[PDB]
Amino acid sequence: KRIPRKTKGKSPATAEPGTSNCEHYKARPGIASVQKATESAELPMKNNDEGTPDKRGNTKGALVNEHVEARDEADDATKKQAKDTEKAKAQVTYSDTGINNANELSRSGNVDNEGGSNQKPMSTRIAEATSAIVSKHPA
Amino acid sequence: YQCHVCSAVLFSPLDLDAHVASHGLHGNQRHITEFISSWQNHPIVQVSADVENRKTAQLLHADTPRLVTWDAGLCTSFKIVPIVPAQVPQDVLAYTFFTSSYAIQSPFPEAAVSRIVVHTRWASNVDFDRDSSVIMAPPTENNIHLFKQLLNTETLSVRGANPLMFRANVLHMLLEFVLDNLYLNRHTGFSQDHTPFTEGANLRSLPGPDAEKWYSIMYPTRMGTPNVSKICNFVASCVRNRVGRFDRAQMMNGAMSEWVDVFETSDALTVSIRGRWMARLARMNINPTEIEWALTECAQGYVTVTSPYAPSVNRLMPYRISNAERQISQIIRVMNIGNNATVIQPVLQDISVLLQRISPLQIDPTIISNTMSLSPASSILGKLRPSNSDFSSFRVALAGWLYNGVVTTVIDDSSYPKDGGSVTSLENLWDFFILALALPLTTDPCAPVKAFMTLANMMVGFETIPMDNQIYTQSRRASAFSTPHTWPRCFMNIQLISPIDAPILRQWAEIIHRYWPNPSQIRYGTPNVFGSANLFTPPEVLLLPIDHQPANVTTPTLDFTNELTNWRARVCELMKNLVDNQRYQPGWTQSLVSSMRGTLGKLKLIKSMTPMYLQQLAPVELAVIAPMLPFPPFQVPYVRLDRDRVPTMVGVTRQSRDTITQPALSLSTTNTTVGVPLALDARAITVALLSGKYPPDLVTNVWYADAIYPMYADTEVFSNLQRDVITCEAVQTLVTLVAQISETQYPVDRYLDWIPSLRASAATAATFAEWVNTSMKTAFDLSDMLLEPLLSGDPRMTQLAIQYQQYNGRTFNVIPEMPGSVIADCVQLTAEVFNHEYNLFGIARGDIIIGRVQSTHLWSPLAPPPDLVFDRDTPGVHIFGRDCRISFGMNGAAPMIRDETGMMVPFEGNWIFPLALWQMNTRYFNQQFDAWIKTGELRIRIEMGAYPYMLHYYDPRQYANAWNLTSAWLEEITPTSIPSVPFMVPISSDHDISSAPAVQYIISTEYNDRSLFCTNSSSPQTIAGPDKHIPVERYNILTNPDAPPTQIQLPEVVDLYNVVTRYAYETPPITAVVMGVP
Amino acid sequence: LPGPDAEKWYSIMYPTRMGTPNVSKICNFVASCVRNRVGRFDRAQMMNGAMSEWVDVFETSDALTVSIRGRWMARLARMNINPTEIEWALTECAQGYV
Ligand SMILES: [Zn+2]
Repeated sequence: KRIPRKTKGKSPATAEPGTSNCEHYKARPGIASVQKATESAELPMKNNDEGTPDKRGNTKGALVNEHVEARDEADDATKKQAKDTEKAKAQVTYSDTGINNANELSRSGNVDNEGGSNQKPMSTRIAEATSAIVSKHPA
Repeated sequence: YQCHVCSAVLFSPLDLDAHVASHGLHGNQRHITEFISSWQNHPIVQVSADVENRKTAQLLHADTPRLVTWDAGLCTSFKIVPIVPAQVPQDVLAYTFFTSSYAIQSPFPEAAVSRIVVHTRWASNVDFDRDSSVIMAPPTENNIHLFKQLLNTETLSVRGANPLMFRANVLHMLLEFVLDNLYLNRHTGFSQDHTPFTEGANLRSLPGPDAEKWYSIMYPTRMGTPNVSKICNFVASCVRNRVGRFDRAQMMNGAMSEWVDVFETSDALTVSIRGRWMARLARMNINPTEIEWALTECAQGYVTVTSPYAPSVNRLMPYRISNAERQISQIIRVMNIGNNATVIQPVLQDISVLLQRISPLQIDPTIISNTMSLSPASSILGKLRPSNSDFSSFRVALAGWLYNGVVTTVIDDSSYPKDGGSVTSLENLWDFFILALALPLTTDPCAPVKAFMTLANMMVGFETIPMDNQIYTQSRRASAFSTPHTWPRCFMNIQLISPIDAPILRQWAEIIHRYWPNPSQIRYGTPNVFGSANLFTPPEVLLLPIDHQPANVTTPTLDFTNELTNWRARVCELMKNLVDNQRYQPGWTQSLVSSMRGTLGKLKLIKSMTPMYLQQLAPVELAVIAPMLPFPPFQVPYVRLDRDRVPTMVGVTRQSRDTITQPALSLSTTNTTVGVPLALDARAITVALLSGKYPPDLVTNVWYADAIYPMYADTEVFSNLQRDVITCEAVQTLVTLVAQISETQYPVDRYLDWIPSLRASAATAATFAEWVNTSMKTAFDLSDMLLEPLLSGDPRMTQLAIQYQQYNGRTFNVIPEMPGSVIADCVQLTAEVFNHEYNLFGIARGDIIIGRVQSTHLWSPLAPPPDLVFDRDTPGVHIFGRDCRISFGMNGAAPMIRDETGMMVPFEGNWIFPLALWQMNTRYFNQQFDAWIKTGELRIRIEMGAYPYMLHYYDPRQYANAWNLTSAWLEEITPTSIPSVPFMVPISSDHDISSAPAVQYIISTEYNDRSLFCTNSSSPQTIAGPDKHIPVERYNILTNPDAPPTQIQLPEVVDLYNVVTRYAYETPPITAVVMGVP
Repeated sequence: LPGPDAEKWYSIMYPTRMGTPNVSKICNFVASCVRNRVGRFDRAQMMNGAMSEWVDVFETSDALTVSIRGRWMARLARMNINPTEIEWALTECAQGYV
């Protein structure tokens, strides 16, 4: 009865006159197609985690600017839309719309939680700031 | 075979016996949901998505936690370990039954010294390991690894912990302690007993091969009093009739009860935690009748669901929650979106395909060609291009109605006329027709003004309108009107456009004001049992940007009562009036009035059915699909033309209402529109809205029954409800826990502050919250997402809330009233108990006094007498601060340290450091003070508050010297960590012994000898050393005669023998029998 | 600081951060300074999950160069223009044709 885990942690009956299985009816909406569409639409949402820290305290994600991050995510969504529609150019674009949206920010791994850039990760900053004041034995 | 309850066909008798269990019938587990229709033979089961080799079974792609998990072992979480073993001669060695010898089994270790430790779930069978264990070795080992796991990545030592993170580490340890006992006691069977000491008492039997090895640990009374010792006279003191089973339920199951109350080894803390968890789960109980009602109501009346069952009380279906938790989950998901179009794209695309697959509407562009047959007809044919067959834009425009507040859909930039356009151009006229037909279906709030200003731009040089300022002009591009602050005064106040100067333009403006579609609202889902995650709308409402009417297929095509048909007719009439007199088209050498009129008449009188569809059957499909979505609809109100109510910004808030902090606007406020913008194809929307039809033999009942059955058979609403429970609980616990290690306006009782720490900044609090998040995910077996959006910048929050604003400055603020949270309640309880039982988790309060003490006395340095201790009241004491500066002597003088008052003092007497002084100047103070501490007359009281300790027992009949340990500790202290304080305790003996000297240097300053359980447990009495009989205060219901069987003094002392209540439930799958409606 | 050898700057920037175990002159100086004037003490965090827009930090500096750079920043801040002003200027220059 032991249930596994999904992740890792710290380690005279005669046949009565009603029954039959002859399959007379077929649904017009299409049970297989409806189940396929439901499978596609049932999926949970993507986990947008970049900007948040890991165990050691270092933020996750690339070191690119916020606005260029938003632009790249937009046109990647456009490419994925085209791929889903199975064409060469997406017809429902998320990028290069008519709206001027030059102030939009999208969370990236460039900025830490304090509000400073991490060109030198948090663990490295802590380590050097602590090593700056250690001392040895006299002799 | 067949089941006469749900009318399903089986094949084996064991199959029937296993099948009736899902309804509640007994006999003599892989499925999540099991449905069956009544008009056909096609069951649909649903199994978890991680299992292998599924044989034609749908999946459950959700991420449901593991709420219900059972435990069959003991309920205790505190074990007793012997430290210094010892054999002793005895008088009685075994029992006798005519020929038999039964060995004497004692409930406690027969050792010279035995003390309590903390091994969570040391004796427990489990069906699902939550895997968050607080495992503690005995004190003679080193337990420093329990306090150096959270904020110790850099570290100047491997076996040292940072004393500025003790409180954070202890809080995480207590969180894991609570989060590990979230199990559910089980009802393993019993067995009588006829031992002369436990006679006729049903005893519980653990599962497994052996069962009588645990009868000595579970029941301390069973052992008689053969010998004369501490265990013996304790058992003599204890009373008898509290043993085994207390009472049992009246509802049996075969010959086995439902629940049972039993006396046995346990602790009040874990029994209380599990009782509160049980109450929390029972509060969520649901009913198959209510599930029946909920599904039959969500189906909008096309299908009636029924789910039968038998009378049972031990059924547990935890699925009921409050609207506050749904709203908090919705806020978390809205924060997750975070301006990342990649997390919006799949949702809209998949909802689009689902609508396309369950809708009766068919879109063939051949209708336009058949009705048609510079040749304006051929011009519009080439401009609509009916041969193209991609209508994803139409379905996505429909699916975007549910997500007004996060994503806003606008017509493409490329659809507008080239270079602004001119009314003297047939191509631009047809561009305007397509654009005007397509505009009313988008969620852009400036759609009417874009529609007006398109024709206004085209009318330059022929008609004029009043301007607002000296900067802009009538030939400003219609696509640049993307905000409410741009709407022209002439468009708002309609009488400014003079009919003698701008006749066609005033006609178009009046048509926009009068005949633009009117918003409405339909009600969906079951707000009685599924709650509702609507934030800015009432609990059961689905806003729509168009009117909706009851359905029927026998309604005339040309019906100008319909809003969209009326809009098409009005637009065609205005373009006709524009083309009539040729007043606006010089340069046309031939007269095209007849051709233009004929084509516009055909366009107006086309036999499309998309308006009928959008009016009648689209809203019902949206309402049938809404309550089943993973990310439920997030809407902001639709204002038709009232400009002062146009929503323009949506933000999220973390801090409380009565406080002023950094203005930290959410990322969702940076969008120029209200949500992320996505463009659409006006040509595709117009073609789909202009050419559509039904199948010739549509019977709506049959169609929607067959289309609703297979998509409710794969519903994950219940998993989503459980996950919303866990999300709200995690939010509350994170707030309650991060408020302890920082400065925040969320005051909860501050149970432990004697444990030192620092005022954590944003980064430290964020990493701490990350550890908390990861621990909860690991405990509940989640992998997708929980609290991640909250960790993006300053997690020191107080409460969530979401609010938008109108154009005129008014703002609407929603604040879900978060209810109580069982995990946070249990964590606060365990901290309140930690306040008194800190010793058992390997911690001591107060501070240590470092000073040479040589004598032949046996007084257990964890329990110092009053003579050796000094404090501020003590006269002749010197208190030192950060400005402590040493100056060497000269020519025979003595060195001197800088007092706090300012004077200098030699290296003598009693001092009082903070720990920070030593932790700063370790390498210097050590070389300066070593000899004076060792052989001088120097004594220091380093004050720490909390510190982990480590015991070193020795023989009190031989020489001992603690300097080699004391100096090691003092050497190993470092500016970032500190090793566990080494003590030197003597060994107690039941016989008299010689006495030898002992030189020990470190002693505590208050009683820390609380984990000591008993010394010389198998002897009659202790004669030398620390004496400690068995603590009768913890065995209260046994020793104390006039005590109710459930009494617990839990905050002060935790009991080790309680009344546990064991359960045995059944958790059937979601059953339904989908019937059709005539 | 961004650089190869950053360990050598936490002691140059922050004089009052070391310990004073000695009667030497440097320790006599450090034992007189106040304790709260180190590192950052003010910031303007307009946006969540973005760079702080400015900070006030105590650190080893030079009043002359601080005044010079303050003057330079004031001069540059007097020249600042925003997208709305640029939009109005370009529209009025184009005379409606753009
Ligand atoms: Zn059945």
